[PDB]
Amino acid sequence: MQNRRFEFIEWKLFWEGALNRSDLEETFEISTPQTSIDLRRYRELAGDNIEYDATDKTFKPTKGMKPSFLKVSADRLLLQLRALLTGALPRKEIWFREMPPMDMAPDIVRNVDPECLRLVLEAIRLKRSVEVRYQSLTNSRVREIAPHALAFDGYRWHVRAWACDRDDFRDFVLTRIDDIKPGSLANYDPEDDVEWTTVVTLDLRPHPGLTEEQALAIQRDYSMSDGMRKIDVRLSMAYYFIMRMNLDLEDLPPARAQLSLHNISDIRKSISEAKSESKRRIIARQNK
Amino acid sequence: PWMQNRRFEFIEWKLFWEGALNRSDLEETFEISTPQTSIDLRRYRELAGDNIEYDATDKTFKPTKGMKPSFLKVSADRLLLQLRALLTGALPRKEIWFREMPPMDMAPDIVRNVDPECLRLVLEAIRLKRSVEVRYQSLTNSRVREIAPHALAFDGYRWHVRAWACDRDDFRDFVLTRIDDIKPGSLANYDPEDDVEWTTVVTLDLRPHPGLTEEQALAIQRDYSMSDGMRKIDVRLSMAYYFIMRMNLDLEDLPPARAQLSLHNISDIRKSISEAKSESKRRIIARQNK
Repeated sequence: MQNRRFEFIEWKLFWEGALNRSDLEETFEISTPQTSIDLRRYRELAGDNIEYDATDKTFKPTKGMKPSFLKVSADRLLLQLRALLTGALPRKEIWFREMPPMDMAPDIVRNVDPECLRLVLEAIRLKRSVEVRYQSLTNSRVREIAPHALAFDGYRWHVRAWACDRDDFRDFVLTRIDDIKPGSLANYDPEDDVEWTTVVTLDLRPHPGLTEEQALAIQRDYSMSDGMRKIDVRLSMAYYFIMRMNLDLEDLPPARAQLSLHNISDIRKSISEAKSESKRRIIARQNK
Repeated sequence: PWMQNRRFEFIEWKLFWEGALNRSDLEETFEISTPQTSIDLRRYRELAGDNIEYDATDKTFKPTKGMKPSFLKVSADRLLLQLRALLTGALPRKEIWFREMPPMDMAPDIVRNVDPECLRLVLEAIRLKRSVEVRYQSLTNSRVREIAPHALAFDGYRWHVRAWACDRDDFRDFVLTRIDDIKPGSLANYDPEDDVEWTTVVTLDLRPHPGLTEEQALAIQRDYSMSDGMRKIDVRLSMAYYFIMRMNLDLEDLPPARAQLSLHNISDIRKSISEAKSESKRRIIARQNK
């Protein structure tokens, strides 16, 4: 608990440049005696990481500040702000005294039914089916499915499931389930979903039609080393990532793609192999 | 106490989302003694009724009838969003009340590796309303520049700073990862309220792409919770550009199944963008004459 108060001290010193005793009392429900104890024990242990400005009556970081308790990370903080903007993280867990002005891109899909999600979660947990009326892109029909995982593509949640009427694994968009009922026992093993369990590396590069000035900017945004960034992804998610990034669209102007997927052919081939390998495992299990 | 009410929402959350509650769940999650647990289970049954039963086999309490949360505002959207916060590491596992996590995954965030010192100087410039001179690789050239940050914006993939461009005499977005050198500047004479593209919110009128079949259109209407065949979403004009590009609503030759959506008022949004940009520049000039 006290170490958390020292990371807080250092968080205030690093990102906000100043610390009051009242910051600790208000954020951690500690007494002013305890606050004086923590600053002293902190000063004893971090040395001249902290200084007292008698003018502002605040504690300030020294020029030599080396965090000793706090692992400083911009990506963790920026990620933490997003959790606040979506309401997933309450304001009390964000240590800013003053929040920076900010916004994010609205999430469009929402309004998931709790009972739908409850029944889906029960089926996953119990390794059971559910009967669903599912609106696909090709038809509405009643189907029995056995959920095994949840996947978020960046916009929508889908359930990864055994399709009981097809003896294969497929994705079902949660918002496209229009009626849901508890089902029966499905005989399947999730280890047979080779498209789910296989991880592949995406080979992302600047779009070959970019100029050096364009290519240098793209390399910096996506932290490329040696002109590329490798990203491991499940084959099931690689599809969503490829389509979402329009890496399937070959005729796009260079400035909109920014990226190319150098190994897109192997990924497409691997998806086809995963579906075929899955079928072989399914049949071999059903025959045992 | 409000302390206890948090324990009753927890009871109801476990009964609802997991279908079972152990005695150890209250003791482990809230560090309470077995006597206190007996009080809480008793007062819950007294307030929620005997809508619950104890299974000696699983060592769990299970609901008997149909769950009627009285303390917990059940929300799937809150939970799934909370799961997203876990997958990104912004929320620790200890704050998620699942005993066993469902199997899950998400699309990787590619941008990362922001310099912490860069963000510190950016955050300081925003807070003190000062400029910083920055070396920025834009899409058109790399150059050293003075910028006066006023807000941060996340487009869905990358973080950018919305800033006064002290030289271009306009407000613009700067990709955080494209700032390669940064130094503290002075106080800049600018008003964040002059960035009418930041301050203007517009409603996007999103509809299914008209080339979808009815069956395709019905699925798209369901995925994006359209009402009356449309979806309205409020967005800043500055952010509307990124939203349009992210959703490919600018690309007319895309197959309907890849677009899924169309933006019915795209011309008006484009009009609204141009008027705000021109008016912002005019407002800038009235200050520049002072």
